[PDB]
Amino acid sequence: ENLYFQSMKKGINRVVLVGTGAVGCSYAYCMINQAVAEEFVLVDVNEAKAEGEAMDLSHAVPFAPAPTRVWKGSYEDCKDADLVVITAGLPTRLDLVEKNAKIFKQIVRSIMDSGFDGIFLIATNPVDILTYVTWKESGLPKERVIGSGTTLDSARFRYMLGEYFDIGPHNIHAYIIGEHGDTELPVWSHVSVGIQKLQTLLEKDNTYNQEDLDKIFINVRDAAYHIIERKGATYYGIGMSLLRVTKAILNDENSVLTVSAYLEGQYGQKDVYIGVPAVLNRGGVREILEVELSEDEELKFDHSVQVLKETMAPVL
Amino acid sequence: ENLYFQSMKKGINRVVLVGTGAVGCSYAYCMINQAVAEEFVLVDVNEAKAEGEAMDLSHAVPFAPAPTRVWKGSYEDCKDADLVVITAGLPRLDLVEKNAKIFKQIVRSIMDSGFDGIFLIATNPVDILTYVTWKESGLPKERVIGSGTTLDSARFRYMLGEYFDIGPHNIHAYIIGEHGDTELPVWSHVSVGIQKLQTLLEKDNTYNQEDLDKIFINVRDAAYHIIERKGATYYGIGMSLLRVTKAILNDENSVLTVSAYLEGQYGQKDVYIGVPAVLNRGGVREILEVELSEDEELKFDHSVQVLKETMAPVL
Amino acid sequence: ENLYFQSMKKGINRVVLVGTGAVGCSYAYCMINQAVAEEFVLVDVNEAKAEGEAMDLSHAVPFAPAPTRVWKGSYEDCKDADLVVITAGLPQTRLDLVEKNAKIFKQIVRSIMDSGFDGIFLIATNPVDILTYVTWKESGLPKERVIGSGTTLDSARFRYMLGEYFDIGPHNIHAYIIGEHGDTELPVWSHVSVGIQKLQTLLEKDNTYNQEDLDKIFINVRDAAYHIIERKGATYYGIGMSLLRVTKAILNDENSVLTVSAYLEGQYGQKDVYIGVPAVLNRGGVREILEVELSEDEELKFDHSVQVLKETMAPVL
Amino acid sequence: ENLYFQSMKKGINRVVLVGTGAVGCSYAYCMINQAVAEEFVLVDVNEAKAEGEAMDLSHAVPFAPAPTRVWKGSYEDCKDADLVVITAGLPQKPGETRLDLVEKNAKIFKQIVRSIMDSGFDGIFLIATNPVDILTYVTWKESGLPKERVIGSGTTLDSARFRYMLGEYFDIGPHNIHAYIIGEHGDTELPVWSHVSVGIQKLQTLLEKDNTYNQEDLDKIFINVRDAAYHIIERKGATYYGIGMSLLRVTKAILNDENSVLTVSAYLEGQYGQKDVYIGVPAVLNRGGVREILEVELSEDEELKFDHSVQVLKETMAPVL
Ligand SMILES: [Ca+2]
Ligand SMILES: [Ca+2]
Ligand SMILES: [Ca+2]
Ligand SMILES: [Ca+2]
Ligand SMILES: [Ca+2]
Ligand SMILES: [Ca+2]
Repeated sequence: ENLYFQSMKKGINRVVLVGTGAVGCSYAYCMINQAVAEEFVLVDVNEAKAEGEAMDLSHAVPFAPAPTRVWKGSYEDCKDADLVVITAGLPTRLDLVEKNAKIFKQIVRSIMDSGFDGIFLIATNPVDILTYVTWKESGLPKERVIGSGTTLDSARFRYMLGEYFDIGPHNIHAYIIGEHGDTELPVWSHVSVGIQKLQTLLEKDNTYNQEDLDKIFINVRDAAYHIIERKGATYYGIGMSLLRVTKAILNDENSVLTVSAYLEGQYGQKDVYIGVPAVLNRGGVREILEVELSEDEELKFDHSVQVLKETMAPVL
Repeated sequence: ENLYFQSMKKGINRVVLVGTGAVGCSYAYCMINQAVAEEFVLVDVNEAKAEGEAMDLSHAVPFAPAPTRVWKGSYEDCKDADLVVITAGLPRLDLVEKNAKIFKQIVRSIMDSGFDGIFLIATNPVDILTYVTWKESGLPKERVIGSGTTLDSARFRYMLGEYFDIGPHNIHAYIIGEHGDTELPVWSHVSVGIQKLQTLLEKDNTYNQEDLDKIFINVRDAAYHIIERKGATYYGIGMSLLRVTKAILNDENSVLTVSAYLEGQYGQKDVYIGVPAVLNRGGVREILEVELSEDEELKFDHSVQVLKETMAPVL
Repeated sequence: ENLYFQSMKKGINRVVLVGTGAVGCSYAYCMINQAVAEEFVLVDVNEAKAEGEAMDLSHAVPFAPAPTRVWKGSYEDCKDADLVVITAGLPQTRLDLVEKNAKIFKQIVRSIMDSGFDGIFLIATNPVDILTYVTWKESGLPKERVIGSGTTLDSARFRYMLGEYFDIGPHNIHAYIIGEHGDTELPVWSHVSVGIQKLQTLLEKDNTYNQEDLDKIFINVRDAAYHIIERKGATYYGIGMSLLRVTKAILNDENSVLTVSAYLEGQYGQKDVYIGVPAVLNRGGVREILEVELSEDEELKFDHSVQVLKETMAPVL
Repeated sequence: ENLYFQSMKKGINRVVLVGTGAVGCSYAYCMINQAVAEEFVLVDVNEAKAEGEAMDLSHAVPFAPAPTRVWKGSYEDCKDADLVVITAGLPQKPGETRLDLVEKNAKIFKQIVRSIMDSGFDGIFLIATNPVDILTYVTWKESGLPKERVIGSGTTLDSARFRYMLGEYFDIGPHNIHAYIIGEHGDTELPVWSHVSVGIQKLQTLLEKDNTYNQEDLDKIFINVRDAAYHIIERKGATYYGIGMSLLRVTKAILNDENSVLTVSAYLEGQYGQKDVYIGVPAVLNRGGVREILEVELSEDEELKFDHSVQVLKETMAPVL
């Protein structure tokens, strides 16, 4: 009775969001449309902002498929949280990192000091390093701190290829790996067009070419640029990527997503959170999927890894 | 072969959006999250704003439940459109006169595209502009629809649900009249699940009309409280528009407080105003009339008269 | 390590179905179509039948929109279960029906309780209200955490048939059947709404509706199973969706309103029996019963429903 | 007025299911849970059954997340139908030859199809009845319709089972296993081992980089797909839940214009070096039915077995045309 209330509270899915701007709120609105989590709690530096955001999302619930309980809370709300999503943060690359780090050192401490023992999903930029921070601050197993990594980049890549191959993006199997940013790399060697092998379609002669494909990846790399170019900021893209990861985690999917994950030998690399294809479930990152990269992608991946470690080097 | 392509194109659902701000884009993201329509086309005065918005939205598609084809287009894309949603305009009587003029360019162009689907108008002052849209289009009145008081009903349901500790999906509650300060709650027809509100307010329960009075004021003035805090409102209506669109596209025969044209119901006529109405693939099937309490009947009649006075110098 | 792996198993939803016939496997199918549980365990005396259903049902999973893990298991798997749904039972005097299944049910519940189960029971086996009471006694569990499907489907049939009559979709018909699930149950005519509109005002204002039609509507709801079973050998699609819907109210902590078998504590002037009534369901089970003021005709009939129920249950307890 | 009302009837999706047994009604049940069509019509020779299945399925509608209009109807109702799903058929009674199985259902199909075309139907046929590839060909002949708009369920369920069992084996959710069964639905069908992915990973590379995994287990996994129906069938009588979801998924690709990839029975025109038969192959489906066949470079072992599959299919079809 005393126990059953406490168990009911724990048996449902609570997501706490920390950082309630457009990326935070785009993701929340995704959660409400799809009714993923029973409780969804908003925490911001700006009280009013988070209060107003929770009001506006709350009014969407009665026209949704099913209820979510959406409210403005605080670090306190994280105790029985299954998942903590952090977009929160502030704007040389080192100044960005070293600032976000101390900011993240406070955020994480308070969440740990709440009795939180769930999963972290880190969406703040630079995502790969801040996931590493969150891990190195939380004291949690490395499989339990996750970054959005190159998921959105992979989605952008699938959309674009689907267009180029005139096929639904849901049937395009395509991945980008490495650090999220200008050093990420398309895994051409493992692109599938439905059942079809990219390299075979390239073999055949038949209007496809690596030149059209290179253009596609640059269009991925610089997507944010174009949107920023054209509406001021970007959020709809990541909102849905953060949702897909959350489903993977909360609904224990064993699904493959290119999250920020900690390498322990795979791809010949280690000691980094980096974008790689990984199986996700209720426990977090179950395993990183290794593939034989082409010698070219190998140089590209290894280069991404070493630049990342160089970015961390003076900050940690 | 020639025909089958043409008919396949027609067999699916195309939604054109005209007006691509937060309100428009929140609705678009709801359609994408929920994969309602196969084609969703964005048009705005800003080529680049519509282009960026379709880019950002399109990259959500590969992680959505099912595909939608999302692109930036033009009034041209309105020809095979099943539903045109309009949130557009430019920022009581002053605003009304220009919004109306601009709506005459918008509507004509869409008509001149060969469009013969349904209109959903979401631009404030919603009730007047739905009337405008109708008067310009030449379409039957049941095929031009406004968002009306759907969002105020949902807010009302959300708050009552809190008050009664019950999911809002089980609160049956409506606000009718003109969307704005003149709207009114239909207390006489509020159900708390199975429970008649009045029978709860007669019992020995901890409820009282004064708590409820404060709830409607909190409903009426909700968007003030939200703007005050985050700078605007768009999530609320985004889903309200989603709801109307499903009712229409999926032929639901479902009841929603849209803006519909009165031809006698509630003792009133010759306005589009918020009322409970059955929607389906054909638009507004019928307005549902209820015996309002004497006070509810007095407030509805007032809302109507104010509306007509607002429209008088414009029409 | 182990402590995270065990918390993982708690941090997902698991349903275990006892009885894998027509009814439970239909429920299973909705549960797979709708991706409601991460885990779905089929239990049955006919151990081969459970293996085959789990095989056949699992095969639908890759083409479902989201995955569920589905396997034939045992009562042991109830340890971390959030909900047990029981459908096992012996077909149709009423008194013999009751003894045969109370015996069965007592063994079922005891076995479940042994594994360490500390979740919610949902009962569907006819006689539903009686068997819900039986389960409550044997489990020792709080009354709230023990629920029957009650008249939820009668209620659904009622809304559908009313939907047809008034020409609006059934999701907008607000209407309830209450009482002992069977031929003593009743429609609460006094609290039927057609969208925003009240049934009583509709019958009285300027139009052509008559209670005569409406009374027939209830008889079709009451005889529906009979009407179905004569045409196609049993009724099961409707009941599956009923169970889907009760299951979602509990696991998704909805606080929604369903006419499930719920434990009376003086609501409607009656007490100390399980019977179909409007209840509010959440993750804790039944959060509260919703009492309404029944017309004197409805109160007479609910009274009768409760007295027959008590008289049916008494000689066997 | 009635030109809007008539256009409304076109602006919604209507499916008419022919045959209301275990298979068709499981499909119906999926269709109701997922709110995929506005209208759903049950048709059956045994008019009693269709009436009660319609009643039963209808009663689930109010508790579905969204509504569907469900009724027992007739061929006449195919006029504005978008899709006719045909599940009517006759069992292969043990002791009888396939040629009698094929023959019973060729004649029945011919008249069914003729009856349908009569009412004015101008939509797409989805066929599930055994023999699926052969009966899809029968429907194409009789309807006179374009090859694209006449589709069988093919190996789609086999592909689903393959993914499921491969999922269990690699410990990844099936939705992330990209794997395909092709050929004639039955005991000549084959897995395209050359084109199996486990998430990102290529099955060949997975085997080649150090491991326990051996093709030996995988070969066992494929045998269990081919055999699964009989494996399910003894433990519970008939198999239907899987095929119901398969029909749901193909319906969704067609009515929702997905351009998604599904191993349906599709009319070969030189792909895989074979032609002029309906057979299970990876195809792109949208609102126009089959948009195209996706040809892959099969292994030599795969190319041999697909040759055998088509050769046996062509030979079984012959004496009954
Ligand atoms: Ca939890
Ligand atoms: Ca869930
Ligand atoms: Ca259309
Ligand atoms: Ca659990
Ligand atoms: Ca149609
Ligand atoms: Ca649809």
